[PDB]
Amino acid sequence: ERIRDLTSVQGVRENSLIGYGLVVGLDGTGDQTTQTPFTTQT
Amino acid sequence: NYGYQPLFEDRRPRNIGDTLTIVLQENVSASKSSSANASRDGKTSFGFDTVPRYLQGL
Ligand SMILES: CCCCCCCCCCCCCCCC(=O)O[C@H](CCCCCCCCCCC)CC(=O)N[C@H]1[C@@H](OP(=O)(O)O)O[C@H](CO[C@@H]2O[C@H](CO)[C@@H](OP(=O)(O)O)[C@H](OC(=O)C[C@@H](CCCCCCCCCCC)OC(=O)CCCCCCCCCCCCC)[C@H]2NC(=O)C[C@@H](CCCCCCCCCCC)OC(=O)CCCCCCCCCCC)[C@@H](O)[C@@H]1OC(=O)C[C@H](O)CCCCCCCCCCC
Repeated sequence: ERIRDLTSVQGVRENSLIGYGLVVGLDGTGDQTTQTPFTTQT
Repeated sequence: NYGYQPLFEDRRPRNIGDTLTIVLQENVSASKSSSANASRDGKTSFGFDTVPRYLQGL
């Protein structure tokens, strides 16, 4: 077994990123803006 | 201006020159009350209007 397969380096690390966005198209099937006010506001 | 500007955010003020709208709608009301009272009344009486012969001494 390789060291890389069972060990991680101290400086090497991942982070999590989150964001809000909109998706266009969809041939319908999108959000119901009446029940999703934030969609129309954005 | 070359600054970055988000698309979906609520366009809040972010820098020195940014402008914001303020709705005052201020309403304050405070009240305070206090009271105290004290009444004392007394009235005593005593009279014979007729004294027995044996009690006339006192
Ligand atoms: C918490 C309890 C603690 C205990 C308290 C103890 C008692 C606390 C004390 C309570 C009694 C008050 C004392 C009053 C006299 C006194 O000292 O304080 C006066 C100033 C007031 C200060 C009081 C502040 C107290 C501060 C408050 C304190 C409260 C605590 C100075 C004074 O002296 N002023 C004085 C002066 O005025 P002037 O300055 O101007 O000169 O002279 C004029 C003219 O004198 C009169 O002339 C008449 C002829 O003209 C002549 O008749 P004649 O026959 O000769 O003709 C006639 O002779 C006569 O009565 C002839 C004969 C009458 C017999 C008839 C049968 C009655 C029986 C009646 C039986 C009574 C039944 C209780 O006598 C007596 O045997 C009297 C009976 C004695 C009973 C003894 C009790 C045995 C226990 C029997 C116990 C019974 C068991 C069931 C001449 N009378 C006198 O000389 C005066 C005096 C002669 C004393 C010689 C006799 C032996 C005393 C021998 C010993 C007495 C010692 C006390 O008699 C009294 O009353 C004495 C009353 C004592 C009662 C005490 C009870 C103790 C309970 C015991 C309890 C422990 C008076 O008018 C005037 O007195 C008056 O006006 C008074 C008025 O009348 C009567 C009003 C009474 C209303 C209730 C008070 C309401 C006041 C309330 C507001 C404050």
